[PDB]
Amino acid sequence: NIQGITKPAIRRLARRGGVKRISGLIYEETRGVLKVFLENVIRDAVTYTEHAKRKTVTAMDVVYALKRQGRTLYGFGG
Amino acid sequence: TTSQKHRDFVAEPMGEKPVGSLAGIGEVLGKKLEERGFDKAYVVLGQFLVLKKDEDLFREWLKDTCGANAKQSRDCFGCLREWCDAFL
Amino acid sequence: PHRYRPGTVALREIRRYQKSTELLIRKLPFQRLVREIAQDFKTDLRFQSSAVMALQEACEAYLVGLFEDTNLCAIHAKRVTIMPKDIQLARRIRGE
Amino acid sequence: KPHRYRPGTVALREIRRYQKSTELLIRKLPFQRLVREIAQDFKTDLRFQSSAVMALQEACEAYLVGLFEDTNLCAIHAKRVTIMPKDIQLARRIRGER
DNA sequence: GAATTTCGCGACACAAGGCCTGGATGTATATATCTGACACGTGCCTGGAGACTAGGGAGTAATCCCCTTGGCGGTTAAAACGCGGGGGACAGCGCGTACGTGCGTTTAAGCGGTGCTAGAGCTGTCTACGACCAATTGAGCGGCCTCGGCACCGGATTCTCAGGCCTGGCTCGCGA
DNA sequence: TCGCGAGCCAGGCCTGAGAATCCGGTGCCGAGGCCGCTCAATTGGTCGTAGACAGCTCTAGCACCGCTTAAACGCACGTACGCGCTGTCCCCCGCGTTTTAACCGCCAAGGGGATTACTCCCTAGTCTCCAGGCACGTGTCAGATATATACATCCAGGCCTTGTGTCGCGAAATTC
Repeated sequence: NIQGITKPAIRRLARRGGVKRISGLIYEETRGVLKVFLENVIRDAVTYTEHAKRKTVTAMDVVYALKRQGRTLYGFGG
Repeated sequence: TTSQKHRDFVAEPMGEKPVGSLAGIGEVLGKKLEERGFDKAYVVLGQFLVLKKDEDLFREWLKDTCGANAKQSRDCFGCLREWCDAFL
Repeated sequence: PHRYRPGTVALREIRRYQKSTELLIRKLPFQRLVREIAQDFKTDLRFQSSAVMALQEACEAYLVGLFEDTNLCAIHAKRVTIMPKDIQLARRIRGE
Repeated sequence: KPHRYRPGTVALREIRRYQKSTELLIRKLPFQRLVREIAQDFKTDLRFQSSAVMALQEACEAYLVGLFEDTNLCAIHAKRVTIMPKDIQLARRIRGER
């Protein structure tokens, strides 16, 4: 489903970042990068959840998974 | 880039040009190739064609036949390839 | 007909998106992606909705920061178009 | 006739030599005086254990070496071989130190 | 037809690139010396270990309900695709200045020894200070209401990119 | 080189199409207030002890001195590479049309999150014992340091080769 990150969506994300002209090989690279980052967040979220003997990955677990890697997230705390 | 003799050879069909007219071939190498038996330009052309236009094989055969070095073989191969591309 | 030279529509889009704040990835494709990735670690996981919202906010912010740094790299090399080599350099310097 | 290497080879010899050794690369006394000078801006009359100054120097050298590795990657990115102040500023700005 | 002279041929010479060969240099390698830093033995003493107890924290079931998953029907906004084109990426070339290279000179870092005293470090006293517990009460959280700041929608008014046309100067080209 | 015809490009005037913004209206639902409650903060007393303070010891941080030489410094010189510029081409961008599946509201089921009660066993706490590991002293060999030696490597000089330019002389054209 990684092809779900539609090319116009990545174009919009770049537009937000101040990019003006985008190459063509960029899209596959961004999908790869997003796959890696999502793996590295969901692994810790799932580990936290498996620890507390729950089957629901609540919001605080995702906030903590981020908070470990240095990308503190506000607004869902919680 | 390209020697004048190379341009003169590639411009027109070889016909009956002596082997010494080839780019990268002087008097000594021309004499040696004549002594081996290759006494005409088209003979070298046919030998080049037999090797199916392979650069390494052509240069190695030329080196082993008369003692040509990298520059001479490179020039002769380039001239022959261009002649093929222009007439063949 | 009336048609802008390329580059100006890019600037209008840049200002429009830097003015607003809504999400830039359609929600359902991202939700199915999240479930697909989590399907390899635990099999029967049910995500709270707000958890997926937070995951999406984090991913968008990370990608926006990444493209900011990539754009700095691209302008460094006297270009205007980013390339995979730009992104690879940005991630290499950042420490990953 | 004189022996004189082409510009570029002595650089590579120095690169190999300094990547094979481990000794400190900044002379000790200038750095010690610099450390004391900076410290006097905050609170006067401080005394430094010698091991503390050594630790500070190790940290500074490692930081500068890392900075120059990343700056060199940035410079090679721009299809050059020289590193320039804009290279250092870009490396720092990406790293997030500024 | 003969003499002479202009265009082309071979000897003479030169220039550029490649292959062969060698010296100076630095690196690897083997052999010797020596010394101080790592490995080992030993006393002791403080921290680890064994027994036993009390109680509170976590396990586990029971129970409620909430909120997550699944599915459906409409409706669009948004994705997917294609095509024309223009501007950006990229290679290539030339220059000049700025950085590498080396050598003589200065300079101040580094090593050695000494002098000292300010302050880290350890110990003794004991007093102010924070834990703990009982009673108590008012500050703050849960729930309900309302109404107005703002989202939404429509409609003007100004702003902005683009281009088309005209004016103007510039340039090209043939003959005197 | 100028006269003069003609066209190509540079720049401004002007307008249009589309976007951004300002203005007004409606409605709507979320923020701000109000009440009931209940439990967490407050206050008072006691008591054990953490650490503030005073004092002594002795270590090491600081300052100084002199000597030697490693390294920094300044200068000159060469070249190579960063920057500027141009030409090429291809491939993202802008737009229109078609397709598709995201979004929204509604439904319903039940998986599991959260809460509470009872139970029991795991751990903090204390005492008593004892040996594992720390501080100290002592030996020896691994690596530091030197020395010479052998060899890989860098870079320049030398010689072979091809390509080319050129001038006296052969071959052919021309006039008398």
